Amino acid sequence: ENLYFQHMKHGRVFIIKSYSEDDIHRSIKYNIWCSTEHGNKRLDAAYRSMNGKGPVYLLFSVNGSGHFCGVAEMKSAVDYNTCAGVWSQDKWKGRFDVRWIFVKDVPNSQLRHIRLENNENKPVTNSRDTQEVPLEKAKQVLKIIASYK
Ligand SMILES: CNc1ncnc2c1ncn2[C@@H]1O[C@H](CO)[C@@H](O)[C@H]1O
Repeated sequence: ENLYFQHMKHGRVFIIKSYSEDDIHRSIKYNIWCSTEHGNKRLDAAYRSMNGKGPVYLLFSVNGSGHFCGVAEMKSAVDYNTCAGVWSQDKWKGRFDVRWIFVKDVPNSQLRHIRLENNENKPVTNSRDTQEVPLEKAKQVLKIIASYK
């Protein structure tokens, strides 16, 4: 058995959706990310209120890909004023640090039975960018990702 996540009360987990595989590769390479304005604000608020007493995890998936592609931890607050045009499209304003934990493809079939009570009970696999995941469901997703071979 694996009881590691048991007793973790302090943790917040978000879905990250990307239209670009290039941005995923760049994120892995340089340990940085950027979301939408409203996505950034959501993530920044979670990171800042965590106050270092627990992790903010990010579950990454490319739109239309059929799989999640990995997990990173948010590792800084959002800097809203940074170099433009670093990503595939020039829509993004700002940057924050991340540390990647899993770089592995996990099919949606492996995760589609976990549903989110805060998103109308929809499969976690039908989430939008910066959808937050309740902690108990997040623990379930993490364990499946970690154990997928
Ligand atoms: C660098 N960051 C990013 N790169 C590519 N696509 C992103 C992104 N952040 C969000 N998205 C996607 O683009 C949409 C916003 O235009 C979001 O709902 C996501 O699906």
